[PDB]
Amino acid sequence: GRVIRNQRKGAGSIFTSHTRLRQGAAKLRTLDYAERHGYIRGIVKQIVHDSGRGAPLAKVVFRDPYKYRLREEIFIANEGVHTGQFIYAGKKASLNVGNVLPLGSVPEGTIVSNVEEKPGDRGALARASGNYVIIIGHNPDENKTRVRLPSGAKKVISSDARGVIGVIAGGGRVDKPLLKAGRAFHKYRLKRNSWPKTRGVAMNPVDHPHGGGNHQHIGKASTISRGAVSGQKAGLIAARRTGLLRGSQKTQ
Amino acid sequence: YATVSKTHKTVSRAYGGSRCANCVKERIIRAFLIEEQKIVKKVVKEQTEAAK
Amino acid sequence: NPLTHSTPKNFGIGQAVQPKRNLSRYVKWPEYVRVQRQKKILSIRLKVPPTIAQFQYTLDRNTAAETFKLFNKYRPETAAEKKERLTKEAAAVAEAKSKQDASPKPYAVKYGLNHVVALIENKKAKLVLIANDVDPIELVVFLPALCKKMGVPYAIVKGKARLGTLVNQKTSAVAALTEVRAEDEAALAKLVSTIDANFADKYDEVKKHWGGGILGNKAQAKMDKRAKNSDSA
Amino acid sequence: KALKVRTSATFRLPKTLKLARAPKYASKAVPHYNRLDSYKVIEQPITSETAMKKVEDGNILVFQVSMKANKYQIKKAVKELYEVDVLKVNTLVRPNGTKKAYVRLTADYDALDIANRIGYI
RNA sequence: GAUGGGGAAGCUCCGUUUCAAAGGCCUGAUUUUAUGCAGGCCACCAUCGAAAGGGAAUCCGGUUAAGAUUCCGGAACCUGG
RNA sequence: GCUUGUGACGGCCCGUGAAAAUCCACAGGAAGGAAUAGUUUUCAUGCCAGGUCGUACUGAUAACCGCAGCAGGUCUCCAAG
RNA sequence: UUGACAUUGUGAAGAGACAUAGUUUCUUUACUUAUUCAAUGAAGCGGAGCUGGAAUUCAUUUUCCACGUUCUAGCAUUCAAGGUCCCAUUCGGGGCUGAUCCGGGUU
Ligand SMILES: [Mg+2]
Ligand SMILES: [Mg+2]
Ligand SMILES: [Mg+2]
Ligand SMILES: [Mg+2]
Ligand SMILES: [Mg+2]
Ligand SMILES: [Mg+2]
Ligand SMILES: [Mg+2]
Ligand SMILES: [Mg+2]
Ligand SMILES: [Mg+2]
Ligand SMILES: [Mg+2]
Ligand SMILES: [Mg+2]
Ligand SMILES: [Mg+2]
Ligand SMILES: [Mg+2]
Ligand SMILES: [Mg+2]
Ligand SMILES: [Mg+2]
Ligand SMILES: [Mg+2]
Ligand SMILES: [Mg+2]
Ligand SMILES: [Mg+2]
Ligand SMILES: [Mg+2]
Ligand SMILES: [Mg+2]
Ligand SMILES: [Mg+2]
Ligand SMILES: [Mg+2]
Ligand SMILES: [Mg+2]
Ligand SMILES: [Mg+2]
Repeated sequence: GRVIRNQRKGAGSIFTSHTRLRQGAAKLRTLDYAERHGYIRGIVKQIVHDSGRGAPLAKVVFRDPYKYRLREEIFIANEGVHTGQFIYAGKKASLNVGNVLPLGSVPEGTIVSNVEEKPGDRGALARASGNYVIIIGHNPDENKTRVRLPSGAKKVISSDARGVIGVIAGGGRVDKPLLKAGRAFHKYRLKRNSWPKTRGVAMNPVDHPHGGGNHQHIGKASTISRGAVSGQKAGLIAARRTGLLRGSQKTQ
Repeated sequence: YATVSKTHKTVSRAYGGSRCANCVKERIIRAFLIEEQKIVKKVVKEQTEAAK
Repeated sequence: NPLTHSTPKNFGIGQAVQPKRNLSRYVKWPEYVRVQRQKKILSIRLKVPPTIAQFQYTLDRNTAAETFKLFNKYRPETAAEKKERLTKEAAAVAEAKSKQDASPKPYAVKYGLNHVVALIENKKAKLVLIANDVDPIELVVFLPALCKKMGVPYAIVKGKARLGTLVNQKTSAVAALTEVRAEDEAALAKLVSTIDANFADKYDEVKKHWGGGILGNKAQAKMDKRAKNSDSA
Repeated sequence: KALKVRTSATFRLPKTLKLARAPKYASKAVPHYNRLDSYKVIEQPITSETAMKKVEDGNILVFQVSMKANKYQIKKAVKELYEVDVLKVNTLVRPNGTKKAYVRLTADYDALDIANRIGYI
């Protein structure tokens, strides 16, 4: 047997990220004396398009605590932040669309973006265009904070962990039909080498499990167990159900 | 620009060959007013910190 | 006052670049530094056994100074003195004809680990000094134990190099004595007496106590202010 | 006593004493005699019916020069070996591993003379 | 693609600022003298990789059996001192 | 009018369409400088110097690849009525 | 993938035998120093004190809080001006303070 497409993406030889035009790594400020005791100001001097990211980035420049100079940050622009605006970052900082605050510091029910998992990891959750985390309440002693990540999961993380007020810009991008092959083509031209895709069941047994047969069909359950081996996990991996989702989903 | 004479790279005002005058206009006015209003906020909270 | 002004500086976050301070506590030392430092730490955190840790109990500046004094009166021959002995016994004894004894009996400190230890076994040593350094600690840890069983007084001095100087080496680990000119014989027992105070007699009692188990200050302070609140309301 | 004070978080190399090199035997007994003296610099005169047409009508000497040598070495050794003065030097490499030189003399000297002084025509 | 490293019996493999004490300029200090210490900067961390990308500066006329924005004539321009 | 170059604009994107050396300015005011004499080499003029290697010619129904002087293949600029 | 053994240490509540003394063994939950994860040209951590002040005083504190920056797309560097002490009064230049102590566990 050959080696199936979704194994070859591993040593990523043609499979890596098309990275030439990207404005840099979007990350929060490194967590220092300013942000963890008080606050600090920066000016958003530019918000700009990143190639291969749906949501605009915001270039947000600060001063330096310990040397005469400037320091420049790449943020993901939460919807509404604007050039020239002032941005505040710290424990004792304010509650406005754009500042960064420890999760403990916001009244429950706030809305934050680019939020850390561990504090000081400089950004992590709700970063796509339109996503955010809502906060559903804190735990006074052992300073945690329970939240609802965009996938609907409900995770508990540190209150010293930072987020930034608002939803992320560029929302609803995906309500618009890609419409032709080409727009899809360019979409992924700036992302990676994943498009277009060829139905396993169009190829030959060498090439796939789904491959072979005098009729184009799958032949066995396309639900593949969790503890399957590389070379087997093609189709619906480890599914606990299948079929058209009848009724109201939504998280409980 | 290194084979040419110094006054081909400046206009005589402060921030010559750097900013666009109307842009220098701003940083003057903003500077004064702020350093002024920075003083308006001296007395006001000198008064709150002596008469609350 | 004259044409001079005073306008301090607002070093309080969000303004005025911080002044240079002593970041002495926050420096990225060389790895070789970290190693010797954390080895000290690691050594204290654990519960170190009583056959070791019965070190860490050194001598004291006072009683030691008196022993560094008394032992210097018995340094070994230097290169000069020996060559000088030679010719003052070369021509002297090989011609004048003595029993190779137109030369005095020397009274000097014994040393070198294997030397000192045969001495303790022959019950001939009369006062043994033990280093507290010795990074191969297994070289000497059996000496306190031995001296007790051989009924011989001893004491663990501070310094492996300090013992060295009073013997003309870089480092000596152990110095000891079997001889003492009767001019000193009395001051010796006034030393051996206090020596047997802090060591030889405390030895059995010492063998019961496990050293170490000490917390880092950030920890002790945490716990000091927690076993304080759960009891005093 | 008391400790030091480091104003910087960073620990740099102890800028210690880098010492001189003082031998004990020689590098190599007897040093090499000058590898490219004047005589090895320019090797032969180029005597084409078009090489002389250069000497005749152009005040230009022609030479086959050792490949290992540049203009600075040609001009000095043309000078030294013919007691003349050079306007400019052009050099090219011939398709047989030989380095030609189009030497030119200052407005004073006449190549033709200087040519069949060294004895060719 | 070297380096400190970490793997691997090993040929070697891994990593490129990464768990490293990584390195060098403007000048003052000499008026035993040539170059140490004195300042203060900089923490920049190799290197290879485009004769179509980036890029200091040249033109016209004349000339050869065959070269020429390259020689000759004349007129410029750039860089370093 | 043809070709080309350039401008101020306009359409397009879930595509918004490189990097580095390098060169200029700016803020800053460490410093250094005048009356019997200083400051200027970003103004003009004047002096020396610019090494190394390639440079012919073919680029195709014969100078390349196709066993060859092969109806094949092999990137490109100029382009009159 | 799942178990055991090794790496593997230190506390407490509860059980487990000689059969109701503690040498030894585990269920729950604590300790940091092995091991693991992250960050930063290891920059401000931990402990105490100043100051205020919410606090109500049940003899005085029995305590918990804070303890330089928020209308503006400016400016923020020369060990810092100030204050003060020295060098033998040169131009220059040094301490201390301005910037609270104590522990050297980068967080
Ligand atoms: Mg990549
Ligand atoms: Mg593809
Ligand atoms: Mg398909
Ligand atoms: Mg098929
Ligand atoms: Mg198959
Ligand atoms: Mg199958
Ligand atoms: Mg099939
Ligand atoms: Mg089918
Ligand atoms: Mg001008
Ligand atoms: Mg040439
Ligand atoms: Mg390699
Ligand atoms: Mg290169
Ligand atoms: Mg080019
Ligand atoms: Mg011509
Ligand atoms: Mg010719
Ligand atoms: Mg031609
Ligand atoms: Mg010049
Ligand atoms: Mg065309
Ligand atoms: Mg555009
Ligand atoms: Mg000039
Ligand atoms: Mg050179
Ligand atoms: Mg040609
Ligand atoms: Mg032809
Ligand atoms: Mg053909």
